[PDB]
Amino acid sequence: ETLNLQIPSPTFEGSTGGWLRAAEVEEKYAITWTSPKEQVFEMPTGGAAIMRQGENLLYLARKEQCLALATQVKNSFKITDYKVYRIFPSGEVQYLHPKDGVFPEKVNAGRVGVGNVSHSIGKNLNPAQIKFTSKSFNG
Amino acid sequence: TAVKPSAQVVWPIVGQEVLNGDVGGGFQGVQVTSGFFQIWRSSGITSEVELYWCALAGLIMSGLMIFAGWFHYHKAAPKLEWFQNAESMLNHHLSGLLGLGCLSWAG
Amino acid sequence: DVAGLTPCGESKEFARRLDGSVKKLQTRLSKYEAGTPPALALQKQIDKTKNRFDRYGKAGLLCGTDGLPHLITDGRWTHSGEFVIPGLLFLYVAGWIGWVGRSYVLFARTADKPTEKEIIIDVPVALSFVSTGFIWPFSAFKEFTSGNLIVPADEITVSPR
Amino acid sequence: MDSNFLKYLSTAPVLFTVWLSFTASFIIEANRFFPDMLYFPM
Amino acid sequence: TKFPKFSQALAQDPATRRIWYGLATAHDLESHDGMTEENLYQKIFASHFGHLAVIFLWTSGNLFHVAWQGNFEQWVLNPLKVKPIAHAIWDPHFGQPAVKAFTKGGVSYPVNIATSGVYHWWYTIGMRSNTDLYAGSLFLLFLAGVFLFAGWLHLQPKFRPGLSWFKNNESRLNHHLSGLFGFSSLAWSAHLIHVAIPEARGQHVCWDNFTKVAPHPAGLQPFFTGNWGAYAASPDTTNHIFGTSEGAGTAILTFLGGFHPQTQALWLTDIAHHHLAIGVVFIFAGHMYRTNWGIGHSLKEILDAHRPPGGRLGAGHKGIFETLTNSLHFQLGLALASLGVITSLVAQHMYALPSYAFIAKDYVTQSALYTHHQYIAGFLMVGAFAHGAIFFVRDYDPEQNKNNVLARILDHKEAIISHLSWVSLFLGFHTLGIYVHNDVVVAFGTPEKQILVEPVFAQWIQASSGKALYGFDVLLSSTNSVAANASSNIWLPGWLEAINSGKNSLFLPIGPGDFLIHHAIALALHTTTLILVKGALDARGSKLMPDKKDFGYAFPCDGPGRGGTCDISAWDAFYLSMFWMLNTIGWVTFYWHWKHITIWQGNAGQFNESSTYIMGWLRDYLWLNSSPLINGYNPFGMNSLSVWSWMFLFGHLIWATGFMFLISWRGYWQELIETLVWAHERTPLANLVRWKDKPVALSIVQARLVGLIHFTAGYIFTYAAFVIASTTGKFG
Amino acid sequence: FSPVPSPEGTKETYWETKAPSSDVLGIGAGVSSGNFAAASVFAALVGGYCTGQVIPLTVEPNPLFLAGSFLLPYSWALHVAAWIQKNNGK
Amino acid sequence: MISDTQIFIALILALVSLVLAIRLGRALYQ
Amino acid sequence: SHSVKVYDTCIGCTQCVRACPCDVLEMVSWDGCKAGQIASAPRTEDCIGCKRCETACPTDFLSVRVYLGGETTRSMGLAY
Ligand code: CLA
Ligand code: CLA
Ligand code: CLA
Ligand code: CLA
Ligand code: CLA
Ligand SMILES: CC1=CCCC(C)(C)[C@H]1/C=C/C(C)=C/C=C/C(C)=C/C=C/C=C(C)/C=C/C=C(C)/C=C/C1=C(C)CCCC1(C)C
Ligand SMILES: CC1=CCCC(C)(C)[C@H]1/C=C/C(C)=C/C=C/C(C)=C/C=C/C=C(C)/C=C/C=C(C)/C=C/C1=C(C)CCCC1(C)C
Ligand SMILES: CC1=C(C/C=C(\C)CCC[C@H](C)CCC[C@H](C)CCCC(C)C)C(=O)c2ccccc2C1=O
Repeated sequence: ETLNLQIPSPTFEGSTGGWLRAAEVEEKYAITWTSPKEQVFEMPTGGAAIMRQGENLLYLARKEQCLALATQVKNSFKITDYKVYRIFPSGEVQYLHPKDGVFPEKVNAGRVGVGNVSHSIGKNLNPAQIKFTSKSFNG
Repeated sequence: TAVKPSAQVVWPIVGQEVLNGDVGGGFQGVQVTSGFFQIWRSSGITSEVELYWCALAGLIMSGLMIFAGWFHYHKAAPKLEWFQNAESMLNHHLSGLLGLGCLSWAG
Repeated sequence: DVAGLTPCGESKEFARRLDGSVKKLQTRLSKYEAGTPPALALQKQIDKTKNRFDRYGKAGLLCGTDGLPHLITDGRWTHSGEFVIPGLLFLYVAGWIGWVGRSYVLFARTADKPTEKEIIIDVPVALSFVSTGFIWPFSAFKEFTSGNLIVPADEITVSPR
Repeated sequence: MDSNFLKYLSTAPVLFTVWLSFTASFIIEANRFFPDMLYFPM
Repeated sequence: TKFPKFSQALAQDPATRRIWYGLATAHDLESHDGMTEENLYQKIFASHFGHLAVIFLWTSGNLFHVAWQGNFEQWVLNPLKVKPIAHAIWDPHFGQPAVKAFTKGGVSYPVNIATSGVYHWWYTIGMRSNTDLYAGSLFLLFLAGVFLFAGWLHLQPKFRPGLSWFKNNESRLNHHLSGLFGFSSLAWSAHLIHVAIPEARGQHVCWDNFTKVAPHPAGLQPFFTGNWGAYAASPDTTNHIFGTSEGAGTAILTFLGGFHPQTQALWLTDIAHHHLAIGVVFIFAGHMYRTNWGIGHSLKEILDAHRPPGGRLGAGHKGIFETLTNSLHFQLGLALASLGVITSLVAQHMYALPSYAFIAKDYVTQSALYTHHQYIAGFLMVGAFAHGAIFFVRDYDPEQNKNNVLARILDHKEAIISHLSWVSLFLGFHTLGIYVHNDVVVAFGTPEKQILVEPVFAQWIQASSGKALYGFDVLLSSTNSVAANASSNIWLPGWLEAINSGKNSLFLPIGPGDFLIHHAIALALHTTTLILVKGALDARGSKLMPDKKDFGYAFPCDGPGRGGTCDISAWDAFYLSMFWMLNTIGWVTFYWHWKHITIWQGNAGQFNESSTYIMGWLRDYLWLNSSPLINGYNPFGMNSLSVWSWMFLFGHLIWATGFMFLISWRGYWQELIETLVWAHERTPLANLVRWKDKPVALSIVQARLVGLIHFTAGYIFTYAAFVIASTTGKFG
Repeated sequence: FSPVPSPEGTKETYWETKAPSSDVLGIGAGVSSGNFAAASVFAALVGGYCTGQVIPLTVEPNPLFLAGSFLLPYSWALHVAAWIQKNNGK
Repeated sequence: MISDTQIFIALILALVSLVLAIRLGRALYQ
Repeated sequence: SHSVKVYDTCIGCTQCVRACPCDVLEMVSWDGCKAGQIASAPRTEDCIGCKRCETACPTDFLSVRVYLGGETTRSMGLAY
């Protein structure tokens, strides 16, 4: 499961669009995927890179940058083998996506619903009713 | 040096004929600033008769271009390999368009 | 007269307006020979200017201290030709345009494609409607009293508040 | 006359351009023959 | 990480947005974390004492700087020739020509001439020397401290009032009507009778001699006899020289009407009798409400009983009592709407009926005072509608207001908003249409084809007050009328003298140019009302955001979906109406100033002919009067209008900089800032220095506020520079 | 949001009937409709008479005619109270 | 005219107001 | 962070979940709609507030509602 740090990185010549000091002091994101070919893709941060046949590994500053690449890698290269990690400067590597092995748009058992409100959106409480009260506006 | 060029005359409708100012030469009209008079004298026009022939020459060309746009879209449309001839187009637009354009105008 | 105004026919400032307007044209005419097209153009403008000033003086308009006509619009009948009658003429045309436009939008709702009738207008039917507008005050009031102009409040979409 | 060409002339921009040109045109003509009407003559 | 101590959501933002948003939310105590209703009213109570002290410190400084650096004593001797001094200038950026150019006022040092009118106000109410100007400054310094201490004291645990005190509507209304309004109007009547009127007649009356100097020779004996009319006997003669004993009367309470003939201001005895009468009326008003002794009205009972039996208002005002008491925004909106109307009455009645001696011959002061208070009025009027929008979003409960006047407003809000939309368009199409007609017709050499409507309705109102200029011969203008005969023994003779002299601004003559601008002002009042009413009535919800009340008052948008939702919040209608408020006060103050500068020259006919088309406003008002202002410095020198000439350009600069925040939006700027963040980290010797707060582009709402402030500030500085320098440069 | 206080003796005055309850009349809740109606006409006549006697106002107006002139608007409130009491059966 | 001693009286009383303004502001700040 | 809510009008079309650029949303099992599934917001700390989910939602008023709140490094979309 854990990120194998030794996975080779796509051939890239560098850009100014990569990550800055906040990645090495706050958090960094990584994406791995399997490629059947040695083909050119577009980096979210700049120009074009070449993914090596087999396993690739990137580091990006934002979670959205890893998923924007994942969207492109699945829409033009039909790679669905992508795993996104969060990396803290303490060395802790946090697996992110897909969170339970199944993509979010597919249902899975053992997923608990967060944020679900039992009524429709028009049935919320008026702000005056919950003024100087801790009660939440969602009923 | 005395007459002010004017090639636009307004109709008298709602008092707007005040725009036909005294531009000179026994004439009333809107003073024009596009520099056509200076072009025509540089061309050697020297009469209104020749300006009518230029006007017809523009109309005949105007009809021929709208025919060609219709013809080359509806009757005889070139293929993509025709448009993708950058060496040929540059050779003709340097030699033929710009080069024979200047040479003929020099003549 | 009304509101301390003077009838334009006896205003001295109106008289100087007419004279100054003609002196301005006559000095432009002083730079042209008699039968020229610029002379005829300016001689026709001096005739038009004098005619307008003559008509305004004899019309019952009231001039100010500035020698320009002023309009009285309080409702008095001696001055109804300045706002009330032009206004009555306007509202007849405006209600005509409104009645005719309303009649066509109701027709187009009963069409095979209602929104195609509004970008491609059925011109014979739309001309049938434009001719109907001449009796819009009677047609629209009967429409109102027969319960077909105003829709009740409970068939109209409103915001939640 | 072609029905598709008449359906083209019935399009909103053509009718809008024609009607308001016709409308503008009889205001222009009315002010040619009857100019300087500041008031309804009465 | 701790500046917004009242907001944990902002104090945990790692960006520069935390500093901006913490400053902009500081006074919105209702939104601060852990705010109870007890503490909300107690902080507002103390910060009202703190605001009061700021007003007293501002007033003491104006008194002190005039006593210290002014020429008040010289001005008092010769008030039409001396130009009043505000304060002195010490600016080390000045050249020696600038120091000489500002050394006017009869002094040896650079000074700023005053446009506030405080010299005319302090002279009229009694002040004569620098030493009582300074004594007044000392009293206000003391009062500011007393109210600073009172603010601190009522935050102490034993002196913090309860919510039951803060919501005693009947006791507060009784005291504010009879004591704060009424008794102090009576006390101001006392000041005029005992000090201002005697010193207008040469006799000094101060704390040293007031208890041994009778205001009237008879003296508090006619009052205790019912012989009250013995106090109107022998008013000031028309030969009276204000400040001296010559021509002076002995009356203290008169209803003469009109102006003192030499000061061109209202009689001081009319003003004292005004404040005595108003004070009595207000004290009686302050006995209306029941407090502790069983007489009076319950405010709740009056509101509940006013439901018309025909049912056209629904449940009427049932439940309005609780709605108004519990909502401070509802209270603020009523106060600001009411205050906004008054500061507009102040602007209108102070130019037509001036109370201060020799003011209205100070054309700069008269112009600045009008402009100042109409701009204050427009801000107050916007704020009332903004806080009415804040009320509906935050404080309005539809279930405690079932079928009220308030709920029934929201039930036909589309009827209200569409009828404002029609009346705005109705006014706009034809007001602009006539002006464009007039411009085109005048441009073609035919000004007699202009549409010139005589404003007969207003001229008839002028004639109803006695104006004998339009031959209407109605009411007061009519010689034998019941109206004219009734007032003949009191103010009619003095008022007819004042209104039928063409030497003041009482009911100024009007024509077609005044008709057209009033309908433009009507267009701008209905259009500003439209944006604000639409903001208030759509605040809770609309069809785009039916749940708009869940998001607050000020939120950027709901995103690009559903067609796009930029400027959808109720705050954004405040934002949009601010442009229309600035436009309307522009149209009002442009009209006031052009009509007055042409009259003050003796050339009222220049306004009469040129105001009916827009090129007359452009060339004969803006372009013609610009020349003294833009020549305040040039390559040939400078004069004392150099500061207004610089403020003029300064105002155009701030106004245009606001366009950058209003036209260009966030995404462009955030992407630039990311290239600047990169460059700093990559530049040697500079990446040794690090930001504590990550630099970010301003927020969507913040940029609207920043652009609005720059737009508004540029608007004010430009017009103030123009209205003051053009009037100063012309003196007419 | 917190209890809004009202003076002691506050009662409910909301009405949807033909006329309000006599409680809206305060201290005059027990006066008969005939007594308001006769007071209404009396206050109107005396108030109008006193008003009429001082229409050309002088620097010496009779203070009783001034005070008596306040009966005219007071009569308006009197006939409203007369209509309220008549429709409550008083 | 105003003496310098009179200006110094004003500076004393405005200083007293500055001290009271700080205390009111600290109370409002909590 | 931002607050993202799903109301019981969700028809389970999964479109919000597919449109989300930051994997905030996922599908959980349900029985209140024909699709047998409802949107869920388990990872709102990663919500940047783009409101692409709200655009994707086809119910008359949005079943998914984003409420912009406190800003963080994640929700401000800062790569620095
Ligand atoms: C000598 C050859 C020649 C000449 C003169 C031109 C001229 C032109 N081409 Mg080009 N073209 C050529 C060969 C040539 N083409 C070839 C070989 C190809 C294939 C690779 C193309 C492909 C091509 C494309 C794809 C396009 C053009 C376009 C144009 C027009 C450019 C706009 C402009 O300046 O017109 C204004 C200038 C003028 C002088 C107007 C002149 C009109 C006529 C046609 C010019 C020639 C008249 C005749 C030869 C002169 C007789 C002289 C006689 C009295 C003695 C211009 C008319 C563009 C265009 O506008 O399409 C219409 C365009 O999109 N051409
Ligand atoms: C003939 C059709 C028609 C009719 C009966 C109405 C009727 C009305 N509209 Mg208008 N409206 C129309 C077309 C029409 N509208 C169009 C085309 C637009 C787009 C510009 C608008 C924009 C509009 C606004 C913005 C407002 C109204 C308002 C109103 C109301 C008051 C009258 C008014 O302010 O007029 C104003 C009319 C206009 C501003 C534009 C009218 C433009 C032309 C002259 C009308 C269209 C002619 C049309 C092509 C007919 C062709 C018929 C043919 C096919 C047979 C009333 C409900 C107001 C309202 O709600 O107040 C209560 C309001 O604020 N309307
Ligand atoms: C007679 C007793 C009395 C008096 C004098 C006051 C006085 C005041 N109270 Mg009140 N208050 C009272 C009893 C009293 N209170 C009681 C009994 C209660 C409890 C039930 C309260 C509860 C209470 C609260 C809760 C608050 C006040 C506040 C205030 C201050 C209002 C702001 C201000 O300065 O407006 C001054 C207003 C006027 C002088 C009159 C308004 C004038 C109008 C707008 C127009 C005047 C035009 C005129 C021409 C002016 C010319 C100016 C000149 C330059 C020419 C004011 C000092 C507020 C405050 O600021 O706290 C410090 C506040 O928050 N009071
Ligand atoms: C000169 C500048 C200007 C002008 C003319 C307008 C005009 C208008 N604004 Mg806008 N506005 C402006 C600046 C301006 N605004 C600015 C700077 C702001 C701040 C962002 C706003 C913010 C604003 C808001 C928020 C609102 C308005 C509203 C209005 C309307 C109010 C006046 C009215 O109802 O009838 C006046 C009508 C007119 C002036 C229309 C003119 C008639 C035209 C020109 C006819 C000409 C036809 C011609 C043949 C076209 C030729 C085209 C050619 C290609 C052939 C009107 C459409 C309100 C509105 O729409 O309510 C209904 C409203 O809610 N405005
Ligand atoms: C909604 C439109 C509207 C609005 C907001 C105003 C607002 C104003 N007018 Mg204007 N006015 C209007 C329409 C309007 N007027 C029209 C249509 C006329 C007739 C030409 C006038 C004639 C007029 C005069 C003569 C004067 C004013 C003045 C004023 C000001 C003072 C109040 C007053 O007299 O009300 C006037 C209110 C009305 C006339 C009521 C109009 C209400 C209806 C719905 C408007 C439409 C009527 C319709 C078009 C006519 C019916 C058909 C008829 C031709 C048969 C104020 C700025 C006075 C002022 O201070 O100027 C300096 C002044 O002396 N107005
Ligand atoms: C905006 C704001 C924020 C928070 C809320 C708030 C509090 C309500 C509000 C208020 C703000 C307010 C009300 C701010 C008020 C600010 C004020 C009144 C500041 C006054 C400063 C005066 C000084 C420093 C004079 C000092 C004179 C001296 C030292 C002379 C001394 C001497 C001389 C020479 C001669 C005598 C002897 C000695 C002693 C030697
Ligand atoms: C948005 C919002 C949401 C809900 C809450 C909210 C805060 C309440 C609200 C805000 C609402 C706001 C901001 C409302 C603003 C409301 C305003 C500004 C109302 C202005 C009222 C003026 C009147 C009635 C003048 C009457 C003059 C008269 C009768 C003169 C008469 C005359 C006399 C005596 C003398 C001359 C002769 C004549 C002419 C005969
Ligand atoms: C120029 C511009 C910027 C860039 C401006 C930024 C990032 C602010 C930089 C301002 C500097 C750092 C401080 C300015 C100092 C002020 C003159 C004084 C403020 C301090 C007082 C309030 C106390 C935006 O971020 C933006 C965002 C959304 C729409 C429009 C715009 C926009 O137009």
